[PDB]
Amino acid sequence: VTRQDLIDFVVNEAHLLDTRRYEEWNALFTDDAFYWVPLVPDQEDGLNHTSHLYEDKLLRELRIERLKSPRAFSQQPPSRCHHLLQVPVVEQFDAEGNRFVLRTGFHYTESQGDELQFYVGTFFHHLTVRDGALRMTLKRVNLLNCDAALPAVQLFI
Amino acid sequence: VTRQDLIDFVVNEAHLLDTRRYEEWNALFTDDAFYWVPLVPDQEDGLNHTSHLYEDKLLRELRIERLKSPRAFSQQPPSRCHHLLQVPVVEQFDAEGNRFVLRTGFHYTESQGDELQFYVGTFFHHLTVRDGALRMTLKRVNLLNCDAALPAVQLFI
Amino acid sequence: VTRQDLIDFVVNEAHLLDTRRYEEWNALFTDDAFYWVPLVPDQEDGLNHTSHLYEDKLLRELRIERLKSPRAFSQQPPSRCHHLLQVPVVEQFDAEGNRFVLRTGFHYTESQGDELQFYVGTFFHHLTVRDGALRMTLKRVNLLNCDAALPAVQLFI
Amino acid sequence: SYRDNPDAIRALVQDDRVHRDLYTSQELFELEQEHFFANTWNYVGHESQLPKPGDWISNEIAGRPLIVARHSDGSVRAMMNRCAHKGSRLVNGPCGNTGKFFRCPYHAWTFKTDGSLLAIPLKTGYENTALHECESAKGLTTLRYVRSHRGFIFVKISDAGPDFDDYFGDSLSSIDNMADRSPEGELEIAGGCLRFMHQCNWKMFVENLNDTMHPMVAHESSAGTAKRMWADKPEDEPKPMAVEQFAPFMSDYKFFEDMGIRTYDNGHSFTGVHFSIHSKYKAIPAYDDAMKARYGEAKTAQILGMARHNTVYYPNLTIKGAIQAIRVVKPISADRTLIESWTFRLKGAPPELLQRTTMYNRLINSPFSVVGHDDLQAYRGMQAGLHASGNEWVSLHRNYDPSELKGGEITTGGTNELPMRNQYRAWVQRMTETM
Amino acid sequence: SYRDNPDAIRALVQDDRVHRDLYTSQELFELEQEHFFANTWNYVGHESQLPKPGDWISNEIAGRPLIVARHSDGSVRAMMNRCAHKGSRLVNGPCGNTGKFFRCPYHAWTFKTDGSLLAIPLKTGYENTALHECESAKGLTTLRYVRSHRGFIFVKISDAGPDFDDYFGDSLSSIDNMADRSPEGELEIAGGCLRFMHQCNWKMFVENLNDTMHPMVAHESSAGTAKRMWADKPEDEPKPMAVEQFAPFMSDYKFFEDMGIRTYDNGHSFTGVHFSIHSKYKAIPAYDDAMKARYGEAKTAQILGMARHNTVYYPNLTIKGAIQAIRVVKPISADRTLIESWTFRLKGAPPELLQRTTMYNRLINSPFSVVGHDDLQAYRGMQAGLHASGNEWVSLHRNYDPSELKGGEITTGGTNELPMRNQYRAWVQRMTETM
Amino acid sequence: SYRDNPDAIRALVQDDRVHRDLYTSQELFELEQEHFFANTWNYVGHESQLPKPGDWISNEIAGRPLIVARHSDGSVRAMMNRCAHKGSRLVNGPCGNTGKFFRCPYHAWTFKTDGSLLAIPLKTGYENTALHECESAKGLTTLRYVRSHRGFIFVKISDAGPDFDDYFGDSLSSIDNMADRSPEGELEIAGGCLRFMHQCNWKMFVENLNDTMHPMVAHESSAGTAKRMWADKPEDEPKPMAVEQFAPFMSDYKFFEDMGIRTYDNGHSFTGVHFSIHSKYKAIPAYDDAMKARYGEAKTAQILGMARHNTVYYPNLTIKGAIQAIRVVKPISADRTLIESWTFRLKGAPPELLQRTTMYNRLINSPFSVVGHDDLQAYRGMQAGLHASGNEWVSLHRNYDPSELKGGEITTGGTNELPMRNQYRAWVQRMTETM
Ligand SMILES: O=C(O)Cc1c[nH]c2ccccc12
Ligand SMILES: O=C(O)Cc1c[nH]c2ccccc12
Ligand SMILES: O=C(O)Cc1c[nH]c2ccccc12
Ligand code: FES
Ligand code: FES
Ligand code: FES
Ligand SMILES: [Fe+3]
Ligand SMILES: [Fe+3]
Ligand SMILES: [Fe+3]
Repeated sequence: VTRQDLIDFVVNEAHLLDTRRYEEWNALFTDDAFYWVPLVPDQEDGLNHTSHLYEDKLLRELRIERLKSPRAFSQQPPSRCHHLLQVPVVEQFDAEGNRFVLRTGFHYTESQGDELQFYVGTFFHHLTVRDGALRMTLKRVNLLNCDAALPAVQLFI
Repeated sequence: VTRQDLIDFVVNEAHLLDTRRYEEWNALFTDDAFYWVPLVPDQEDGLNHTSHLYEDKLLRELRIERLKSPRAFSQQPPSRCHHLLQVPVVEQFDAEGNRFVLRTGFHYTESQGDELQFYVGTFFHHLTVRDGALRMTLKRVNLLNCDAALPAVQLFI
Repeated sequence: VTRQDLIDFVVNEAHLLDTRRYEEWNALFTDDAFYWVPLVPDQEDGLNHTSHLYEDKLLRELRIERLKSPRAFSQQPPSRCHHLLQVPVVEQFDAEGNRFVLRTGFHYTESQGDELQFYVGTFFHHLTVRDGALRMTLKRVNLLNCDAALPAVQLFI
Repeated sequence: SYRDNPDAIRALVQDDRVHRDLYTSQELFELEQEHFFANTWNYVGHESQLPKPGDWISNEIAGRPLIVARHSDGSVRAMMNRCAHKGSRLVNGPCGNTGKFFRCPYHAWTFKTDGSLLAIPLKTGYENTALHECESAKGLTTLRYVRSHRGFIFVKISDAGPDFDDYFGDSLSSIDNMADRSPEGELEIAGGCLRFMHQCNWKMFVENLNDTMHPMVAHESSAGTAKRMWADKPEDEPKPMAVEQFAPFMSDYKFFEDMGIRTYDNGHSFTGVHFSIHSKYKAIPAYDDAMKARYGEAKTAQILGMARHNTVYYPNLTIKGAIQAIRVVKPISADRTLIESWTFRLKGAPPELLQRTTMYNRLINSPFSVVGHDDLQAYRGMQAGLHASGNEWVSLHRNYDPSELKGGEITTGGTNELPMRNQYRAWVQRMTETM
Repeated sequence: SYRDNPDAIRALVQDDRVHRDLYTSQELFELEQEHFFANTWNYVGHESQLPKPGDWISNEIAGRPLIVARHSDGSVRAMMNRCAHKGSRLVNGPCGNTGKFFRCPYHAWTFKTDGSLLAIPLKTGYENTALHECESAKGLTTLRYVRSHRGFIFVKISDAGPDFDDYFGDSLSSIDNMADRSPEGELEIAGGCLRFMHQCNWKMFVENLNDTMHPMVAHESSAGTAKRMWADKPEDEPKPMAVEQFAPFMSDYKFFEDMGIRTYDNGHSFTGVHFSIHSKYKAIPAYDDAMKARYGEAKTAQILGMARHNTVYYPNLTIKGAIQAIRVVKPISADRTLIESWTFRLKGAPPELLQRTTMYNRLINSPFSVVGHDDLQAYRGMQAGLHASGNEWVSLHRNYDPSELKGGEITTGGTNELPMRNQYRAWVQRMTETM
Repeated sequence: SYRDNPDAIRALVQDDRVHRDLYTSQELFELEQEHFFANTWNYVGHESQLPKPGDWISNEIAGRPLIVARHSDGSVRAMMNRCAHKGSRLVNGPCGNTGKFFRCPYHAWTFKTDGSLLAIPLKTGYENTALHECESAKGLTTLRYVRSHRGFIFVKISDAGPDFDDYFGDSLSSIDNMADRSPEGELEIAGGCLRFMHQCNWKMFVENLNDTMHPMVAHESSAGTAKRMWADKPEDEPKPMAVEQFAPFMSDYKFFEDMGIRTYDNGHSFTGVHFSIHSKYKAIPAYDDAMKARYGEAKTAQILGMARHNTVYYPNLTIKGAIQAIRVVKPISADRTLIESWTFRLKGAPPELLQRTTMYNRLINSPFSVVGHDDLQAYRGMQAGLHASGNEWVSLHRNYDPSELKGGEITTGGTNELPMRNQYRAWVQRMTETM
């Protein structure tokens, strides 16, 4: 409804990801929404081209549920993540058309044991209003070094 | 009095730390305030559990005064620090109760000679009003990798 | 005219630098403006002291034009850059005097191939109004480790 | 202390077990880079990556930078990425096109696309010298072991070892199937490349490919989770392709035992001789119609009934038949390896084939993949644990029988540990042949 | 060039001086990891960290990963964190509980808590093989040198060297005092662990423990600052515990000289035989009342009158008596070391004891501590400066006398440099015993 | 395998070509640090950096830390930055002022500014010991090869090799010109220092200095771009100093050939005997007036007409005459080097000279400079490409003639590759002298 509401939505989503509240984070998506991590710059779509992550509801639920398992050997000890965000910028704002697009620079840090890695890039958020609640229809994560060699990334960015 | 005043307070405190104006920075605390760096996540208190830093007025004064000594061998050449902050978020705002709580993501960089290190985490600020001036009653610094192996950290975070 | 315009100007300049729109970025400068990167902390001026970069219009045009050459051997493959900015702070605001000073903390990342480097520091922006458009008269880039040993930096910070 | 010490090289491998130094010793890694990887055929690329004349790609094999280029006559040539003057690289980047000649970016020496010298600027300075007697007069150093099969390019740095035909034997049929699933009989590179850095020796990754005992244990938290998540739904509802590709990992031991394994000489082996984990994968009618129109009923049935699980071309290539995806091993150090996963488009096929291939590639081979996380955790655990003392060996006794020492094409059950033993026999031979 | 060169190992140590290679040479560090740390008793943990059956902790000693676990019979066992199949770790993390058996996360081999083999999945594949003859049939490799004193667990990897009793002699009394300051006579681990990474060899940190000439010079900018800050205050006002713990560092030479030192065999030595820097530390009446009720008058006075400054158990443990804090040395490389500081809770004591212990630990051992900053700066300066040429020795001549070569328990003044000489004599012996 | 192998050291250099191991081998780098840089004179600083008594600077030469200080009598002394007690550094930082004595920050040993011992605290602990017989009694280890020419300070760690006068010969004239361009005949350090890390061996940087073949090829994208950007403007408009300094890089071949080159013994050589790229550089009337007032017409004309391009003092110093800028080479590893660029102020000259010098330094030597980017890319390409097999040599055949083997002062054309050959002959000699 207001721009500040969209900024708060993005900030609160990052905060929810930071405090391991995955069940609440996944509820912000629409049923047919996608969580997309492109593999190449200016990628056209996630259907005919490979990506790092192109998750629908089922795959997101699978990833969230695997973290609670006592046999997730790669998650012993569990990893921790931190998001540092630039202030979101509202690119398009269609109040009548029910389409909002936001661009946000991010620095993401992931640490496990005595190991730490960081990444930088941009979030593109597509938001709509369902029954008076703001909800995502697509979350695209553009990495600066998407096509470079990467180590294992075990948490949601 | 206003939220923007608290945001400006946090930003200006970081700026004061960055410019090496320690005498002005230490004056923002209350006489019984604490500068706390927990050692483990979700630490209960700094009394019955070890911490990286739990400083009252005397210890802060000692640390500030040691920096002016000509025999602080570990500070030759002097170190430099930089703070990069996400916009502060006001969680609790008790105008009548005189108690404010702020949460701020941070990226902190410290460099000496040809060596440089960085850390990420969250600041929790407890603020009150004394004689019309905003003053701190507790500064808690949550590090992402608090329980990991760390090198020497020689300045205020 | 308004502060938020100045914050938007700084943010948009960083965005223009991020998306390789050098021709539009160079048009924001005044004809006699300077792009200054000091070499020592609290450097007095860029005339009688060495600096990393002290570019007028001609040198900026030369650097921008060299990137389009098919024989820029050091730019194969091309490098990519990302800016993460703290919210700008307006120090001096002379509406009648036509001179504005802004201070912004920054984290800058540059990646080429499988190599990546990052720097932190402060931007000082001097802005004025020419024919109703905000334009820069000096862009000073204070690096935290300006006097330390550095590798090659091939893009605009 | 293995240098110039071949018997101590042989002593690290026994009939049914190996030593830990094969996974940790850095001096052994350097000796490999000097000896083993220079004496075997290694995948460097595909012909569809350099279609036009003058097109080139750059690769790195056994510590050597290589240019693989398309000469003006349409052939494929391989040369050292090293100028004849003072050693500077001629081409910077992964791929490109130089037109008619290479030009050094240091002093602008020029060479032909096949590597021969073309011109030296200011030649008047070399009249009374001895440049024309040295090897800098011949131009770039070339490789005369370059071969292509259905577009796949293999090179061999040195002249020691069996030739391409005897090196690969009859395993090439796998590649043929990968190429016979296209109505035009051609493959092209499309969909991008996934690059994954493992903090483990390359050997462990090469072993994980034909290990049927691991998936039900290590991959339980993900494959079992998916199986339980679907188990509930009506048996009539269509299975999402994610669940379709994830479910076979949690099969019982009899399934993998009956899948089968075949091994060739020189460490090449494939899994799934008769029926595999890619056997159901739904069905596409348009693709079947196209293949029927091109080949006929019998040939189409024969081709689509060949569903090998995965094939290993030692020491760096692995491929899948019905998925059209390959993986390449890029050793970096004793405890650092790089894995590259490519995908192919079949010429003339409907887009659903490529969509399925990209889905599988993202799900399995991405650095963000949970299956990759579990396998990498297993590799890291092995690398960390192999430093303990006491028991200093790695067991390869499963389904072992000395009659396998005769070699040749051997077919056996799915849980046999024969491929590892054959791999290490070949590795010992390839090191010791040139010491 | 020290490998298989024991005489050149002995040549780096003289009667009253040492060579610089003991602090810089990486090959010497590797030889130590193979020889020295495998021939001495090392602190791996406390019994209160694994109270219940099946409870385990994981440690890293001399380049070996170890599991220290509580067997079902209540004893403590030590084994290699390395599966018998192919080497993968069994447990990931610092501590945990496995119930009744260990299960490998690669192929689900299973072993008992004492390390013996329990079950191999799909055993039918090993009938006609030779698995049962090798050492993989026994299970995990175990350590039969595990001992406990008042809860402290010590291990020794190899079988060369004196046994626990003769190795430690009468220094164990220090530990006893640390345990006798509790009404229940028991310690537990509480308060967390501080981990500090030093860019210096572990040897310098081990020497700084019994060096009484350093504190008034290196620690001047902080301890002297505190002393001057508390100056001009009324003599009746209570001292903050920070000032109480900081003031003794800036004492005169006579204080430290009279404070005293005792040394044992095998590099074990404690400082402060008569009094110490922990002597005043105010007084708590409730704790004294409890100790009076449990022990009496004479025993309580004797226990609380024992105020050793700090004790060194070579090569990796140091403890404090009246503060209840220990430090462990974890060598990483020639120029990288990790120091871990733990704290104990005395059972049945008021919380003030633990509060004081945690305050001292934060003030002295934290990476944010100024005293640690100064000591680390001294270590880094020594590490950087020991690369200069010319004078290639380090002097240990202070208070040296040849009559100390008879060994045994020796008591002397506080500024003596005897402990370092004894440490290096023991280090030479432990190196050369297994050459 | 070069240690104690002088013949294999000689075998890597031939008359007109060199081996690749001179640029990659790490063991060769360590042997150099032990032998080569200890047997040649190296630039450690200028006298204007330490004008007052007690002023010191700290440097790092051949893996040794050094203190260069001004004694109380006004002379310049050099000592090891290593305390005589246990090796800790005495001074931390790049420069400073110690007053009358050095005081160790570990145990407060004290030494005189010339390095001799002054006082040991609590000396009463050394009466019956052997401290006074060892080398710790003399104090810091000193260097007796310290020499100064027009303020430049050169040191030589060891006693093997020719002395300063015979080592440098007549190349010192270059320095004299750099100092004769000041009305007072004095230089001072001003403007700051630029530090640039190159991921290449130092040898490549040292070779790029006298290579006239490269600038019109590698530096084309920048110098040619500037030339084309200016080409258009009226010939009467003043050229910006950026274009003035950039244009000469894109000259034809005859210009560089006629520019000229002179070489001395021991690898010292300068470029531009007749004219140079700094020849035009506009003109300043006030500076000429002052020089005329100080020297006269003839002497000023002779001094200002001497415009050498750049001079190389082997193995780590290069200078420019008419620009008043120097560069120092700081090797770090086989593939890591640090380059420092300083500027000088001429005493009594107008500020325009220093403004021009700082502009040139920023334009050419900064890590943000495009010319530096191109040169570093060439170095990195050479370092990466010298690992290819086959041709394992680097050609130095350009303008080669055996009559150059007589040595001495040799003058020749600008494109001759003689300086590199002389450099490598001197390098071979300096290695093999101490084998
Ligand atoms: O090809 C794959 O999807 C992964 C994989 C490698 N080795 C395997 C053995 C059994 C089952 C799956 C795999
Ligand atoms: O135990 C301490 O608090 C630190 C310390 C280590 N060595 C010392 C020698 C003398 C005085 C204090 C210490
Ligand atoms: O002196 C300079 O500005 C750079 C430089 C190094 N070597 C050269 C050879 C020819 C021309 C310029 C240079
Ligand atoms: S290195 Fe290629 S032309 Fe000189
Ligand atoms: S490595 Fe443990 S079961 Fe195979
Ligand atoms: S190391 Fe210098 S006084 Fe001891
Ligand atoms: Fe696997
Ligand atoms: Fe100390
Ligand atoms: Fe150059």
